[PDB]
Amino acid sequence: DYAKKRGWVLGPNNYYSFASQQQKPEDTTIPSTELAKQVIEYARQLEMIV
Amino acid sequence: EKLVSKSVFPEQANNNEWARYLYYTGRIKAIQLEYSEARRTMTNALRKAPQHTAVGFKQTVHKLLIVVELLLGEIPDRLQFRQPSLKRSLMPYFLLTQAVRTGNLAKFNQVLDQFGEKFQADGTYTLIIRLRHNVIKTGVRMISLSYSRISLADIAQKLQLDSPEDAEFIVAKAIRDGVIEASINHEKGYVQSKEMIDIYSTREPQLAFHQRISFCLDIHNMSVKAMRFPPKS
Amino acid sequence: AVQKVVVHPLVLLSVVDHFNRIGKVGNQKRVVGVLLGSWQKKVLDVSNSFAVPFDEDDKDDSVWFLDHDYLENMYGMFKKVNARERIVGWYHTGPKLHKNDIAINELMKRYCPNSVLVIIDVKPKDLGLPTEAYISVEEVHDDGTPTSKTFEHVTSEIGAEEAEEVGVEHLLRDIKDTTVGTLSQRITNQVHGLKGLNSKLLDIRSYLEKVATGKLPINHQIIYQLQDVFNLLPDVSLQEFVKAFYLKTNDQMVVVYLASLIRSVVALHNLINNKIANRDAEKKEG
Amino acid sequence: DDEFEEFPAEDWAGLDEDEDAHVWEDNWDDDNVEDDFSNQLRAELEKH
Amino acid sequence: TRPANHRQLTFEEIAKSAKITVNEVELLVMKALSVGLVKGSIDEVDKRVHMTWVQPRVLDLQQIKGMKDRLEFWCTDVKSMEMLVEHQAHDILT
Repeated sequence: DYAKKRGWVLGPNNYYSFASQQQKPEDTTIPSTELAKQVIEYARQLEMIV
Repeated sequence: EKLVSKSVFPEQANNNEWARYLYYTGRIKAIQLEYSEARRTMTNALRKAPQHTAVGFKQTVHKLLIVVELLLGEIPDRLQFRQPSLKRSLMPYFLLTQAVRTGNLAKFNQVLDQFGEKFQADGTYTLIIRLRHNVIKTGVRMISLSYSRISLADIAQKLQLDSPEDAEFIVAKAIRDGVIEASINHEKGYVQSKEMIDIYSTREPQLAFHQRISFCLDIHNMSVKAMRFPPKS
Repeated sequence: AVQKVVVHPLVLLSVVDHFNRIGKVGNQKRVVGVLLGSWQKKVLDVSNSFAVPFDEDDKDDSVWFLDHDYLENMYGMFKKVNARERIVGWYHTGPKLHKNDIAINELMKRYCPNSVLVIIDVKPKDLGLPTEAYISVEEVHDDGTPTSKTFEHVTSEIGAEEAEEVGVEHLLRDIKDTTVGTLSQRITNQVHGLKGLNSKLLDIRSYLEKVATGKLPINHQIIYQLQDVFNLLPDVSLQEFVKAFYLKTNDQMVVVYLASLIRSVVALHNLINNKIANRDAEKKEG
Repeated sequence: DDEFEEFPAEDWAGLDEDEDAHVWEDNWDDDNVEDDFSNQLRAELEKH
Repeated sequence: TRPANHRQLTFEEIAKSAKITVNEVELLVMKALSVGLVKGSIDEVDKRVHMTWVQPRVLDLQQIKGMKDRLEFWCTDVKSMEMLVEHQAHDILT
């Protein structure tokens, strides 16, 4: 019953997977918009009159 | 805790008021269970205190830092203990660490008992007690750092424990806490440490350098703002 | 083959003056003349120009007059004034290529076989160079069979001698923003380049629309070229490429971080010096 | 300065004289009690 | 036919769509590259093959529309990010 309550696959007898992989995040997409804004802000602060 | 969590520290104070706020927040966390943030805030404070004066303040932060790190399974560096301004003010903690490394409950009890009233006076006793039942943690972190995979029976032999189930459980709880990075696998009966990942290839370096660059530009804007040309005063 | 063609500001301004004078005369939509210059081993050098009376029938693109006798007389007089310059080609101020162009070029081709045509628009609604250069070549097809003469575009730019540079920079006191620093390398590009790319892509899209809607026929060399274009476009989801991009961005960041540290230290030093100077001035004043 | 007179320093009641006062580098490992490394090698050889 | 992203065939698929045994497939692609039909390489270890480009081929009035739609996507992207640059960079470049 307790195994049922939790998210356990309930494999072979006394054999349940916990999915410790955590999906193993490997995908990467090069977030650019943020990087472009960051760089333009460097340039802004660099050239404004302070 | 409620008060601090609700009010906001103004970002323009002295060095000294920042040091005091940081010490109190560090102490309040260490009294609760968030050890790592307490360690971080404390080191920030110690790095923000006046250089020459505040011998008592440095003493306070250093003793609390020692206790918290010990509570974290790391080993604080021996450089400080021989500094003149904190040499004789930490001998209790010197013996304490000598005990925590080569864990000997006999020696831990001897040092706690003898230098007991002093610990209580400092305002830490509770934490050093929290240590006394965590003396194993140092050993398990050492075993992980040293070995990339070890059989559980070997751990039991190395930690002077009872049947290897106790060590099994302690290791599992540890990895749960986050002090160690590994994966247990009993069907062969060995705990396996996780490989080393390449930090540079990720985007961490970009983020860190961006933060630091922002700080530097802000320093410059402030610095050129502070100028006053009063020759027409 | 010409690797490059360099026009001089005087030529551009002279063509603009020509178009203004004729339009003031009116009843025209294009102008035609010559171009004088020399060669520097495949790096042309256009340096001067003069007019040549010309007229055309807008309705039918097979009627036109171009007083070549005027061209020969003016070549005589100019060659009397400056020997080092010989005819190089011909220019016209119509917006875009006309149908007569091959006819005129074959007429012009007598004076200079290696004749390059330079179109100088005088009303730029765009963000880009004001000139386009074209060289007439025979084109043999795999299926298009008959061999005609088509214009092949050749790289062009603007160049000036010290005297012209001085004069132009003097006249350019109507707007001026140098800021050679980051401001220029971010207005002259990034924005400018993106705007130009967008305009070009929009022209390609208009033509594609026209073909698809039947208003035109299909051209196979264009379709093959567009297929190659779409095949060139890189993919940015390859772990190898992401890894390389992050590595290089990181190096660039460490350098900018060092630069900012340097600058902060210098500005702080300046503040300290100003403070010390103020304190000394007060103490001396007190 | 803002001397933290609020916080107290350590009492100088005992203030025992320095035992050795050595200042070379301290280092953590020096506390450990080894067994005369040569002795460990000799015992190894005896046991093989 | 394979979409641009994948475009990574397998020997077995060659052998099944050309009616040739796997052993003799390699010579086919080797020759195809040699003549000038497709550029790429071969992975004998993994029995795969990467085709970086295929000879241009005439397209009917349907694939023309697909190519036009891809161009629309391209133009929209370009304008979006031109706007991002200009707006975020307004103050300096007025």
